[PDB]
Amino acid sequence: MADTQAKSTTAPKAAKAQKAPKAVKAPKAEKPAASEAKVSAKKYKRHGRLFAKAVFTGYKRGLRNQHENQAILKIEGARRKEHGSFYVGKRCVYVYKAETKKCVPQHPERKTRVRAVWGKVTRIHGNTGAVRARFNRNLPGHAMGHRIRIMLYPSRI
Amino acid sequence: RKVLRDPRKRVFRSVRRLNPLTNVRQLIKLNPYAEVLKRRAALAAEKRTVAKVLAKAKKQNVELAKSHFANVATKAAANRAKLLAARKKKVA
Amino acid sequence: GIDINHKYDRKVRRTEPKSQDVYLRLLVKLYRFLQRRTNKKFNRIILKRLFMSKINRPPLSL
Amino acid sequence: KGKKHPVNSYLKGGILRYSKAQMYKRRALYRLKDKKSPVVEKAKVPIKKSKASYPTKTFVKKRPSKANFSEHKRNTRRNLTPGTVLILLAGRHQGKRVVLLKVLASGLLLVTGPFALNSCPLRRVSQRYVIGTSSKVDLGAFKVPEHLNDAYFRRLKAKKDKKTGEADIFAAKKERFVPNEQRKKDQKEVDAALLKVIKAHPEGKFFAKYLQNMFALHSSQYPHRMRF
Amino acid sequence: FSKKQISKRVAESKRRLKKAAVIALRKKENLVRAEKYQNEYIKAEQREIKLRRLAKKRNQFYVPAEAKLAFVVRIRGINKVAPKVRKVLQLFRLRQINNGVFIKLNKATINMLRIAEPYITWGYPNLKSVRELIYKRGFVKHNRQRVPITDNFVIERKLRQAHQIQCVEDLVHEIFTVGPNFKYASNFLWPFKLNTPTGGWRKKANHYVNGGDFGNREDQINRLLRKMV
Amino acid sequence: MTIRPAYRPKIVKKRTKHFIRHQSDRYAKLSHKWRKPKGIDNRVRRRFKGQYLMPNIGYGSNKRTRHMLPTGFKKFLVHNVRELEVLLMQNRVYCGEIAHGVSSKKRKEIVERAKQLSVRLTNPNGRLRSQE
Amino acid sequence: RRVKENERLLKEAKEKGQWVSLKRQPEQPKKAHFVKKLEEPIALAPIPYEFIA
RNA sequence: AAGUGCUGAUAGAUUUAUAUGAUUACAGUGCGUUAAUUUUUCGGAAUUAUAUAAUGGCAUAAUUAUCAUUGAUUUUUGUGUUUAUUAUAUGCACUUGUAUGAUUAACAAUGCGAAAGAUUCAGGAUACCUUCGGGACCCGUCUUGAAACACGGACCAAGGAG
RNA sequence: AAGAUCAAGGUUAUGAUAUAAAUGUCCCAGUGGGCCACUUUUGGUAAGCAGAACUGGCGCUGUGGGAUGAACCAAACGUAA
RNA sequence: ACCUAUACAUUACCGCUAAAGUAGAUGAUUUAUAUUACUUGUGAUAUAAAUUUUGAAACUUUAGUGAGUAGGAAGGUACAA
Repeated sequence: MADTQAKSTTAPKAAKAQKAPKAVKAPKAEKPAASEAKVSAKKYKRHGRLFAKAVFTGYKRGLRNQHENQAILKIEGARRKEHGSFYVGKRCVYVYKAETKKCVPQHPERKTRVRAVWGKVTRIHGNTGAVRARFNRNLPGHAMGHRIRIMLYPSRI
Repeated sequence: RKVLRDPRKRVFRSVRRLNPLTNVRQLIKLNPYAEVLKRRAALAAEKRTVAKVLAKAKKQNVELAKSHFANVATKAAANRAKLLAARKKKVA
Repeated sequence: GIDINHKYDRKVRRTEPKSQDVYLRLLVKLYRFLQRRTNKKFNRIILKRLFMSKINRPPLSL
Repeated sequence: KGKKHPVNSYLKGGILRYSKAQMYKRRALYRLKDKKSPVVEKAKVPIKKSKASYPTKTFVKKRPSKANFSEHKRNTRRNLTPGTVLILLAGRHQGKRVVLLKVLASGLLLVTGPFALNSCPLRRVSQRYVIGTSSKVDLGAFKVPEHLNDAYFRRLKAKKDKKTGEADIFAAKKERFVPNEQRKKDQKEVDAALLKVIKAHPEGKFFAKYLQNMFALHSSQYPHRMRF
Repeated sequence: FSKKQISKRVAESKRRLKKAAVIALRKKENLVRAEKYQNEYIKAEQREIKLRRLAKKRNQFYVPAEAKLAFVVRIRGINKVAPKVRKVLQLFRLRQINNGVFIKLNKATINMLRIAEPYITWGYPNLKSVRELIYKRGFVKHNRQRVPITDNFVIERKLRQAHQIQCVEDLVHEIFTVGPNFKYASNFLWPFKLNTPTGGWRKKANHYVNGGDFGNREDQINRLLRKMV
Repeated sequence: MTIRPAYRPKIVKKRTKHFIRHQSDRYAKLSHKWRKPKGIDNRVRRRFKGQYLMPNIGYGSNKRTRHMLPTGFKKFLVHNVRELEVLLMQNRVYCGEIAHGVSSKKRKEIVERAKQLSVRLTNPNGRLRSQE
Repeated sequence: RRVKENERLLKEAKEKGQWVSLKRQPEQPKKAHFVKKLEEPIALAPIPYEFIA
């Protein structure tokens, strides 16, 4: 059965497309002889694609140590540790509202009544698909149950 | 200056260990026998890739020209070259 | 939970003579160059023997 | 005309090379030239050549010793195979899908919409910006970006102003925008061949009339179980 | 001609060749001696396997030679520790939590490990584990100071008088096999200081029988130890 | 402008906030000038969380960033012209910082000399003045 | 008793050429032990009814 | 149990390497020994054909220790046969090749130093304001222990005690 | 019986270690009011009581944990990722 | 499976301790070359280029560790003369 798992595990890699190996079926289903090698999952919620609909609803804390340099981020579509592992790597942005300008020409020219704080996603916080995130600034925590936004850049293949 | 033994240098340069099993170089620099085994089981990986061609080939036709087959073809060329050895070696 | 970096790590013995004497330290500097450069223990202890307090240095009679 | 190895890259310490070099091994024929020559000349007629002591003479400005050149190891791509139709998840062409034409020496991607459909130019984008979707356009028909190289799209020119040389200039040249005729011609030929292959596949989100639409992972849809 | 640079620059090319050549000859000595010990290690696994095979076929139970050589790693304090055990821990050199030394399994040692039990988890270390520890984690005691390794040459460095020992791997042979110079070899290593393994059970201060950790868990340490490095 | 002293690693000011002395915000008699709490009741001395920070050595800056002004130039208290002339060779580690007791007539000479030597002055606008 | 024994072992070993090893080593985890039935296979487990006040 | 093969992510990356100290080592590639077979079928690439040393595996022999002798295992040594594997006999030139023991930079984009003047970018619990989380009980003191429903001290300046 | 002279001795004759250890001066401060817990115990019905034995803390110790807390648990705190 | 102390691992950085060198400059050392000697290849010398004027009662270089009342020592800071 350790051998059978090894044989079964050749098959999805085969399908991917390629390196061109093993077939040893796997279902995507009609199949001529397969309900075999299983119905997904799943585990959802959404957005996804500019921005995972994401929640900054916390900081990574000790019971009473606030430790804000990393944040807990709940990705809506990620129930599971596997799903949140897709988001491991992605760049994040929190876009938020200001009364007062500030920033003039370098890239665009932003009328900076709209401010953006840019961050990257890191490792998988959750038993239930919450993820850690580092941001270049760090998010003020006035952002709590505020919608934060995760673009799918950097995606690996 | 007539009795004068030894001045020389070193500034004593400060620590960080290269761990070999993430480091190519430090595996060989220190010891070897990893190195010896390295070749044999790399060869083993190639051998198992060759049998996977043959298993796919018998069933389906298949082809056979170059992607999987270039390991088969070179493997077969090393056995025809080794066979050339056994008749030629016979007291030199 | 260092079991145990207690004591003593302050040790004992003078690196350099406890003296303002500009002459005395020149001899120390001279024999200190002669120590490792020429091996031999005569350089090693005379360097030390200049460090010596006035007590432990008591006058040798003719 | 040769002799090689080192399959050390798999192993990762090891051989083939040492062992075969021994089988071949000489024990004879060790004779050499390899002429050096300087050109430090006091060639004096009167012609008198030198150079003297320029200066490395202590205007002590402490300037940081140049950290020299890391290796050009060829940027191993992810299985983004040209032509995979892939998403630009980022920067003006945000959520527009485009087809891959090539791998260049800078590491990064050549992307064209095709242009005429989904408004994306001969435009280059990071390997990381991209989710590489399973959908494949036959990339065999193309003129290939053998002709489009790093230099080609490198800008002709951000002068700081009016061509020439120090004319005390004025606010605004064309940092992004004319456009150039050479670049138009390059697009239109490549895009035309794109359109022929792309029309074979039926309408919807992203190949031909399929191309136009602007992406939807619609509310209640999933970036994680989308096996793109 | 003699004391001045005329002879000193000659003592560049005379001795750049000499030093480099003897370093090269000792590299060949390093390779041969290293290959030899790996033949011994692989053979050592086969002897055990074959003894078991031959016995069971003849109906006979050959119960295989009781294990030498333990690795001891510190789970506990120093603070809130009884003084008998505090003293025993200093002598082992185990100064801080998750610092670990190799300790020769003797009738002498095993009694100190017993009073040290809630304070220590110990087991029989596999050769992989000893090799992972010395190359990444293994420092040297040279006049107090805790000094790299990684060089063969710096292990030849002292232990060549304990012949056949000129390599990083040859030190681990000596530890592993409980070779006669084990006292000095074990001493030469300054206690390897090791992160934490992997989900290391809440109950902590219970004998391994009770699901604890702490104990001679025997062969099950190999899983633990490999992860902790 | 003025060319910065000798390639520094970025100056970590590591704790920036003036240590302020315990209860200076309680009392105007207790001066912001730090005085260590020796006293048996101190929650500060036993370093409970949330009782500020006591100057502990580990806030200590790198011995490379020691003294450097962030435009590089370490402070040399320049009494006059001859004093300025010391830092002629040492442009790239030191700045002339005109002592407050120095009159304008001499300051004009100091500033003028400073431009010749090309050594930074931190304060020129010192004592200037729409005045006689 | 040790001096006299050490001198005997030394002499005996030297006349055997090699080797001495006269220093006392405490009881080590011993040996590959073969148990032959003989005199019959084992087995018997144990216990318990241990009530009885 | 095998670096057999391999991917992602995270944080770090002192680099004054001549303050008064190293830059050395290896590897690739080219050079000029040949042949044969094979693959691509162009450029090339691999394996086989030597001597030396070591090692494993076969057979044989001796010792020494051991489980028991049917048969095995050990340490040591020698010998014969064949085969595989590995190292040495592989120098010199060049090299943005690997490391050189804190090896972050190839490559590139952007802001911009735009004379004085001065834009733009980055960065900051100065004072202090704001917004969010978490933490912060009153010091001095005698006392086992002080936030104490223990004692002095409204507040501030200056004299003021080893 | 000592002092002891002379000749003989394969491997120094349990095991880890040594943060180097030993030794002297100051006659140095501070202390001479302890408190608590495992275990062992005496007086007392008992006590957050009076008093020992061994050992650790607290005294001089926060931090994390026991919601809380001088002392129990885990752990001894340069500054940060 | 997950969460998490100033604990634990690594790294930069502070300090303290440790451990080592540093002190031919009418000289030394590196680099390139021309000449000469020997030899394949090295040194000598000439020339050109470059580095080096060290609070050597400190620096360069290194590693291990840091609670702390009473108290002790060490080194500064401020104030008047």
